[PDB]
Amino acid sequence: MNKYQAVIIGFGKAGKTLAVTLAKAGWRVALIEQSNAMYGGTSINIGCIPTKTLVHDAQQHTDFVRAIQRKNEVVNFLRNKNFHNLADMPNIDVIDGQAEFINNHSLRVHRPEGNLEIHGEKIFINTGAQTVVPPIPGITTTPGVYDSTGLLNLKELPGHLGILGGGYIGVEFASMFANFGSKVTILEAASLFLPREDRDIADNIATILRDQGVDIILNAHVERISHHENQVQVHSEHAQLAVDALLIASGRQPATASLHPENAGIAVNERGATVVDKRLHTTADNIWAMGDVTGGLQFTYISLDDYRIVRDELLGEGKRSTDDRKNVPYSVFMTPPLSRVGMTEEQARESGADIQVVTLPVAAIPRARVMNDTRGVLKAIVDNKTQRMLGASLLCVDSHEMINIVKMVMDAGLPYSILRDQIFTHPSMSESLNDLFSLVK
Amino acid sequence: NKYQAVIIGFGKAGKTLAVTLAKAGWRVALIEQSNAMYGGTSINIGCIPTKTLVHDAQQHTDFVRAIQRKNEVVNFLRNKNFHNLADMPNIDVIDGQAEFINNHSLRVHRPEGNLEIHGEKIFINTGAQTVVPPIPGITTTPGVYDSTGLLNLKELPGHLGILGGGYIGVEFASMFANFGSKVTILEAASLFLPREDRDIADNIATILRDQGVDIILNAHVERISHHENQVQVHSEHAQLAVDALLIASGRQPATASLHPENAGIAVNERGATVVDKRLHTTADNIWAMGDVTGGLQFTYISLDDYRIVRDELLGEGKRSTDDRKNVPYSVFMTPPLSRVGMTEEQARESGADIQVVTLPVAAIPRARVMNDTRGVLKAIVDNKTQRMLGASLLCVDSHEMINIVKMVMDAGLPYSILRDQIFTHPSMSESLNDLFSLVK
Ligand SMILES: Cc1cc2nc3c(=O)[nH]c(=O)nc-3n(C[C@H](O)[C@H](O)[C@H](O)COP(=O)(O)OP(=O)(O)OC[C@H]3O[C@@H](n4cnc5c(N)ncnc54)[C@H](O)[C@@H]3O)c2cc1C
Ligand SMILES: Cc1cc2nc3c(=O)[nH]c(=O)nc-3n(C[C@H](O)[C@H](O)[C@H](O)COP(=O)(O)OP(=O)(O)OC[C@H]3O[C@@H](n4cnc5c(N)ncnc54)[C@H](O)[C@@H]3O)c2cc1C
Ligand SMILES: [Cl-]
Ligand SMILES: [Cu+2]
Ligand SMILES: [Cu+2]
Ligand SMILES: [Cu+2]
Ligand SMILES: [Cu+2]
Ligand SMILES: [Cu+2]
Ligand SMILES: [Cu+2]
Ligand SMILES: [Cu+2]
Ligand SMILES: [Cu+2]
Ligand SMILES: [Cu+2]
Ligand SMILES: [Cu+2]
Ligand SMILES: [Cu+2]
Ligand SMILES: [Cu+2]
Ligand SMILES: [Cu+2]
Ligand SMILES: [Cu+2]
Ligand SMILES: [Cu+2]
Ligand SMILES: [Cu+2]
Ligand SMILES: [Cu+2]
Ligand SMILES: [Cu+2]
Ligand SMILES: [Cu+2]
Ligand SMILES: [Cu+2]
Ligand SMILES: [Cu+2]
Ligand SMILES: [Cu+2]
Ligand SMILES: [Cu+2]
Ligand SMILES: [Cu+2]
Ligand SMILES: [Cu+2]
Ligand SMILES: [Cu+2]
Ligand SMILES: [Cu+2]
Repeated sequence: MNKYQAVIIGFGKAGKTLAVTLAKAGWRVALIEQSNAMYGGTSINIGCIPTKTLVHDAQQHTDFVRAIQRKNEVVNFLRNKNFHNLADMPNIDVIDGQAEFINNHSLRVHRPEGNLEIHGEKIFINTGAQTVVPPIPGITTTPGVYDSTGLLNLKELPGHLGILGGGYIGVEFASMFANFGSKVTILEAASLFLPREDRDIADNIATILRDQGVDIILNAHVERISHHENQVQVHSEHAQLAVDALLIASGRQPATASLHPENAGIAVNERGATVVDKRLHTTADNIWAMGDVTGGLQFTYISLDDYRIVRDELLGEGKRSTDDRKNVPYSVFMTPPLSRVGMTEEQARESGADIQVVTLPVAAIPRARVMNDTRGVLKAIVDNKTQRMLGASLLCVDSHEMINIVKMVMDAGLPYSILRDQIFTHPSMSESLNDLFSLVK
Repeated sequence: NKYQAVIIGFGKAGKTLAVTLAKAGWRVALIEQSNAMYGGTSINIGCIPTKTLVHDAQQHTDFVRAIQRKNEVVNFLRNKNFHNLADMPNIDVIDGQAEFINNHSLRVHRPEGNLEIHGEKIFINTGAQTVVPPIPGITTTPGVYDSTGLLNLKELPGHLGILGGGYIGVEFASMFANFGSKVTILEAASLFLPREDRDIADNIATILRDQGVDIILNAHVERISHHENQVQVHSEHAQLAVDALLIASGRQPATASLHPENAGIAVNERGATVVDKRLHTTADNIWAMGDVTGGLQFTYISLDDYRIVRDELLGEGKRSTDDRKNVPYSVFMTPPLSRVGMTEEQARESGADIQVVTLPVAAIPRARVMNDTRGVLKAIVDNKTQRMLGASLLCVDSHEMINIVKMVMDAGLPYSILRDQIFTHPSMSESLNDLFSLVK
């Protein structure tokens, strides 16, 4: 329509949160989304919410197609709620269409009927990531291969599942589909399995997946993909494997090519990420970038923290930055889920500091036996001089909530004794930390 | 023999104290009453067997299969707790019912041989016992059990009757309702969960009533009898018939068979041993940890009782029960209600300027992932201090989020720390980002 004070390109976590925050503050906000099936962002329709809903159903060995529609019931519900939480505000114009830069102030919104041109004093890039297609001849043509999004729309369960890549998201589908009763083949082009984790953990994670029917093929370079008999045929040299479905889990790159950021002076790196400082500023004046287009850690909470820094600049209270980020936690959602904070044993032993590595098997946690899943391990690293914890690797059920307890103490600089001498709930898995830091000597 | 330390009972504090004193070089001797009580009340009757059944109920698993899986996890952990005690050569876990004859010695009435043990320091850990109100017929009526008997039932009852709206009665009411059995709670009070917020108890009630649980307040239970295949609870001008009856009347400390006057410990009213801050006994070299203190009946409190005694015997200085601040608790219904600190009425009565924030669980996306959007989130912030005085977490995995809440109040940090904290996603703990964003 007219000029906007705030224009945000994309319905991601940071964008939709900044939208109401500025609309509540009185700004004339306009959010542009390129697909009417992704209101709410990648987390709700593609990534976190749909996959985690399928995993939980797979934990109970639920029928696959019955669980897929239960995923559609939650996503279609939360997509409409996230759209109406913006559209029902008079200060917000949820414009549909694909945005493209012309100026540092003007944009072109592509819609099939006709284009629009939107102006903004402060524009905010938040377009997320896109699937990385490896340069393997035959993926774009073979009808049986799938992306992460394309896999979450299968009509029924495939018997044999091939995964391209040994990344974190790939292992999530490897454990999810195995729990659905399906032979999963993982294919990573690396010598070690999960090279960014301790081999103690990487081994233990691999034995869990092996017993549920997931074989791990390492240092594999596939050369061509085709369909020869109603099955996706992946063809390596002197090694050929057929699957009823193939999933690409080779990573996600920042989606900026279709945005053409060079016109607004916005610079990008080789992967396509918009260059950004500590205050979420790009090369262009009065234009920000939040989310996976930063090229940083692709987590929903990392994107929401980007909103925190942006909000603390436009609405006052001083200014914060990405430099405030330390001991960032993450978790990979298999069963049992692996949650991680701080450093690894290999990082601590290399540093040279006097450390003490404590290990507690999950089978020694009575609550883990209450939940009928005693698999996993618990490992933590303690600095012997400062008494603080440098890291942890919690491989157990409900590790995604215990990880935030150890993460809180590490940022508070408190010693390991805090978690050891702490009154927890019973029976629980937070109290598992009571026994883990008792092994310290 | 001549033992430097003697612990009466296999409870959580004495189980850990015996293995701790062993690693220090003490001659420890733990006396245990029953053969089926290794590891204590928690392993065999308490938290572990009950919430093992609660996990299986939310899946609506066949009832007789859940009892079997319980009977095999209570068997594993019982064997272990004996192993960790017998693996230490310094410990001699003696079986028998111990009895006090004087300060420095004990007699255990055991069939193998009645035998007298002297100890340098005696640590009472006999736990608690379920006492039952003197209702006529509760003596000898078929189909009437307490928490222990109800755990070993053959097949699921058609209609279960609960005498008591207490926390342990609500756990069994939710657990048995999820198995397909109609539950009837008979509460003698005008209130449902009187120690709870008016906000919280109504949600718990609606959640229970939606699963076919009838919370009958002001229940006049006069006599109990048995007639025609069923237990009949005589009432006011009528009587109601249930297939099985659970007693949820609270547990009294187990200080009776000890005959503890011979040692000289002053027993209070309710039978609990009188105890100071360092858990000291009126006898100079006796101690009492666990439920015999008369305090909160939690397994995690007994472990803290252990830490207090360990800090006294081998620890530097002394640490007291006055350090215990913001003790949390969780009722393991579905969804579990976990709570720390004060409620809205306790905060309003204290005379502080408070603000109440409430986030329904339907707004937590992780609740949809777990297929349980029931419950409510509630916390109270003090405007004078910007701190949190209490939180009511009625949701799935609430027994794990409340520990994050308690540690912030323990270290005593402002509410803005949980509001701006980077939590994992998707998870339940991250709703604290949204809960404390409602504070103005
Ligand atoms: C399979 C999978 C699983 C994941 N699991 C987890 C997990 O368990 N935990 C976790 O923390 N994170 C997880 N993530 C990551 C998480 O989904 C994202 O990193 C997070 O949502 C960040 O999104 P964003 O804020 O960058 O915006 P996004 O939601 O990623 O995207 C912004 C929006 O911009 C739109 N857009 C793109 N290009 C244009 C254009 N040219 N014009 C207009 N609009 C455009 C997109 O359509 C999108 O709606 C997962 C991701 C995937 C793919
Ligand atoms: C149904 C139920 C559910 C519960 N749920 C929870 C929960 O969710 N969370 C929680 O925190 N707590 C819970 N509790 C409470 C918890 O089980 C106990 O309060 C806790 O274990 C107390 O431990 P303790 O240190 O007092 O030792 P106890 O375990 O109570 O010690 C008792 C032991 O002493 C022995 N003994 C007694 N008298 C003698 C004697 N004269 N000679 C020798 N040995 C003797 C007994 O045989 C027994 O082995 C629950 C309790 C029950 C009954
Ligand atoms: Cl990855
Ligand atoms: Cu979200
Ligand atoms: Cu299984
Ligand atoms: Cu609508
Ligand atoms: Cu300008
Ligand atoms: Cu091709
Ligand atoms: Cu096959
Ligand atoms: Cu090649
Ligand atoms: Cu074909
Ligand atoms: Cu060759
Ligand atoms: Cu283009
Ligand atoms: Cu700048
Ligand atoms: Cu870090
Ligand atoms: Cu489970
Ligand atoms: Cu235990
Ligand atoms: Cu249900
Ligand atoms: Cu052993
Ligand atoms: Cu003496
Ligand atoms: Cu006798
Ligand atoms: Cu003698
Ligand atoms: Cu009936
Ligand atoms: Cu009356
Ligand atoms: Cu009759
Ligand atoms: Cu009358
Ligand atoms: Cu009558
Ligand atoms: Cu006697
Ligand atoms: Cu003293
Ligand atoms: Cu579930």
